[PDB]
Amino acid sequence: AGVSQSPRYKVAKRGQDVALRCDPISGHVSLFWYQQALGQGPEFLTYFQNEAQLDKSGLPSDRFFAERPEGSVSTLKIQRTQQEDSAVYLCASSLARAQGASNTGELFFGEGSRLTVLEDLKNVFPPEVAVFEPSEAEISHTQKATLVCLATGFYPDHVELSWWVNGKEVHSGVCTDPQPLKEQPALNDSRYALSSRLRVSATFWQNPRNHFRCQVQFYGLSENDEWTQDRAKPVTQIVSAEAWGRAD
Amino acid sequence: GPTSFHVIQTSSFTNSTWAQTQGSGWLDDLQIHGWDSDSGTAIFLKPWSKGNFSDKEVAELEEIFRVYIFGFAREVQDFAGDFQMKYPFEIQGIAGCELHSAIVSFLRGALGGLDFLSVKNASCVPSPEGGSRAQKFCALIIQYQGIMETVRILLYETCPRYLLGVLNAGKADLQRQVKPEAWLSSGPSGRLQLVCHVSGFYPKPVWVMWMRGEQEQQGTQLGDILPNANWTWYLRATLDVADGEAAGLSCRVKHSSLEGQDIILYW
Amino acid sequence: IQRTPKIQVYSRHPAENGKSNFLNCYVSGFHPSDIEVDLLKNGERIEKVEHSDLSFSKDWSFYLLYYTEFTPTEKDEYACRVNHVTLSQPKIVKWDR
Amino acid sequence: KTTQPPSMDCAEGRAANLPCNHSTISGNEYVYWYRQIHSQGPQYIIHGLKNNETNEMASLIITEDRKSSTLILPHATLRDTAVYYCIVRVAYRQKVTFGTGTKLQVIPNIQNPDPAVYQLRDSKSSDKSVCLFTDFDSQTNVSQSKDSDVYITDKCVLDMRSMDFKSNSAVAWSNKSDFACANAFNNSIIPEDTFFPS
Ligand SMILES: *[C@@H]1O[C@H](CO[C@@H]2O[C@@H](C)[C@@H](O)[C@@H](O)[C@@H]2O)[C@@H](O[C@@H]2O[C@H](CO)[C@@H](O)[C@H](O)[C@H]2NC(C)=O)[C@H](O[C@@H]2O[C@@H](C)[C@@H](O)[C@@H](O)[C@@H]2O)[C@H]1NC(C)=O
Ligand SMILES: *[C@@H]1O[C@H](CO)[C@@H](O)[C@H](O)[C@H]1NC(C)=O
Ligand SMILES: [Cl-]
Ligand code: NA
Ligand code: NA
Repeated sequence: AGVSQSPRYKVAKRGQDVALRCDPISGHVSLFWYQQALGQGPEFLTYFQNEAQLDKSGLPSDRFFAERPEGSVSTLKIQRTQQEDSAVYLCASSLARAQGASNTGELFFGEGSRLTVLEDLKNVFPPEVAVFEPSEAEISHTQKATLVCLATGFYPDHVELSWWVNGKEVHSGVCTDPQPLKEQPALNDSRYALSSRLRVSATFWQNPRNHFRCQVQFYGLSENDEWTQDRAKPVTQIVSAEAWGRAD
Repeated sequence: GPTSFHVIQTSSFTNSTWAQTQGSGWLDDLQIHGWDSDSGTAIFLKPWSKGNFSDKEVAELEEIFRVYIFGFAREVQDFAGDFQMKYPFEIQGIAGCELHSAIVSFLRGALGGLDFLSVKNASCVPSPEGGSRAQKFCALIIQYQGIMETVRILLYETCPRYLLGVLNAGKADLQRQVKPEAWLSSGPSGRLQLVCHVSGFYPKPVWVMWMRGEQEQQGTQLGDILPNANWTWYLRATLDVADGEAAGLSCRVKHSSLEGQDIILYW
Repeated sequence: IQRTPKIQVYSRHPAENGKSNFLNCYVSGFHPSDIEVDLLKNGERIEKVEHSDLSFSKDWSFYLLYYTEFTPTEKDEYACRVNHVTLSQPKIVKWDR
Repeated sequence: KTTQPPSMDCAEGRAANLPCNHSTISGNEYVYWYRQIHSQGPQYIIHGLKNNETNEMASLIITEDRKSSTLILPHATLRDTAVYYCIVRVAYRQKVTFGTGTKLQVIPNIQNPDPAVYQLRDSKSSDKSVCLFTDFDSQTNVSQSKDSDVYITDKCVLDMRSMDFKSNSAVAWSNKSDFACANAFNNSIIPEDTFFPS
């Protein structure tokens, strides 16, 4: 039972309209919209009590408009999107019932909708993924084996890295960078690079029947978006790199 | 004039899907506030209804009742099955503060016309008439610390400060003296009913009696002090006598507005 | 619990034919709040009839004031028809001067 | 109208006392705490308008003075590294305002560090390599690079749950030939006993 926000990621051309959806938890009377910029807390935009928009004081401009016609699903519409609109739009719902015992009266948030507004979509690139096999020197010294994954040259920062071992996703022994590196920090609006590590025991890496894979989920362009470049359309895709266990 | 400010509630539950609340603001018998259920906004019936309170505190108060009315129906409709209640039923409520022998705050509840609860030293005191429901409800509402803590500030902190300010803001309309109008008429029942009418007096205390010169008549039948629009009162004092007995009889009216010169009507 | 309405009809000022007045119908003993109160001129319901907001006494029974601007005369007749749950038929209370 | 320190470092396993200041905190003003992890929306932790609460994840203490509150995390885990928000909400109000909050940094406790710099090889290429500075204690801090074509990530901790092991790690890579394993993390204060195999 959760709040569903869609699209989770959105690349948009400056001057174009964008529509964000929020499917709250059934029965929740309260629905709140928030905007969140990098290194800042969520900022109130508008609030709904069923289909009525009782407070919309937080809306940035004339161009932001929200609606909840049947008092369930809400849609935040941004018109003539500008670069300053790039943020994470958060949506929350609350039961709005009297709080007694066991009633938390809490706000249930969605996953968020990351919006990135660009002048030209000619700057959008998918990641390039590579897997680097463990150091024999580490296997001998520690009896542990670290795999490193390098996702490079992607733009914008719309990626989701994950490690897969024998068809199943792994979380234990994993760590991915919280933020990515600029491939050219001096150059304005450069492509990114992100690394991740997976640590297993020497014995698990030394079994050749064990298959390891780094999977990066990129969120780029859609069928509706226009592409007039000779290079391949930088659409939403999975870019991956694998590695098999080496015995010795 | 008035010495107490109170807000009243009347919630009507017809079916498991429909409910309708009615609220108002009162200075004893004189209504100073109304409530528009459609928008959830108060109606200020007099220019001095907001008292001395700024439009910042008046709007905050309006929000509490807006939230309270909207939320009230869904809480009790969901708990209707829990407290074995059957549609149709009617909830009533009264709360506020009163100057006494020194301000005393109060809150009362009622189901089906019968008492349900009362508040002494900020606690849910059930009412013997309410029964097991009143016992279960007071044991249930204690847990709702948000409601309990809001009613406290509203009863013992914002109300007394409001009562004093609203009495002063409109003394011209609360302390005023309105002179009554009196006339005589004959009732249906050889035998006659001598009717006296006193209409348009303010404030409510009035002396009305039938007289034989300077001698009072014990057989006078004073009726109900009926409301007269707007903020004035109506009263009738009847007398059943013989056809000959009518001679030398008069209706004497004494009121604060009359200033010594009492209304004396002969016949 | 239930309570039957106490209807009391009366004019604001003494009756004088061909002179504007106000007729009142004070309903003050009923329960539940649901009630139908009509002020009638010769059995015909008066369209412009205003009333007070619902209030109640210390015994939780409700009161209501119904009133209208009217010109009385000998020819014309006025009464207050009150219909409630505790009444088998609408209780018409006539105005005597 | 809440004020909280922008950052806070806490040692893993210890208690995290997260302070929050609010001038009033009326009898009916509540205190809600929310947690927010990277690329996620805020999640409810605990609340209380008067009585100090003790739920299964944390404990809330409101001063009897009522002008400050503190969120207690009894034993801080790595999973507790998040931005903690303190919000006040008047009982009848629905709108919830968030401030900048507190960035809680749960510093991992490295029991047996053997700092080292290892060289890793690409599965599908010839001398496409990365340098991995691993197993150092949390007191070490990995510095950025001066060279434009030399990329160095910041420190990151992994938890091998089954074995009950935590390790700090950092990665460095470059296309240039001057780039070597022994001098990749030169701009950083690496422990004097860092293991450099060859
Ligand atoms: C509204 O009025 C309240 C009292 O009415 C007045 O009291 C005298 C000043 C009188 O001459 C006449 O003007 C009114 O009858 C105020 O509350 C009282 O304030 C006094 C301040 O000295 C204080 O001693 C009382 O305890 C207090 N309460 C009561 C029940 O009388 C309101 O004043 C504000 O609120 C007070 C609590 C205090 O903070 C004061 O400084 C504030 O001005 C009046 N204002 C409003 C908007 O409520
Ligand atoms: C509930 O009662 C009212 C009484 O006036 C009625 O009009 C309404 O239609 C009833 N509800 C439904 C869903 O029929
Ligand atoms: Cl998506
Ligand atoms: Na859903
Ligand atoms: Na070296």
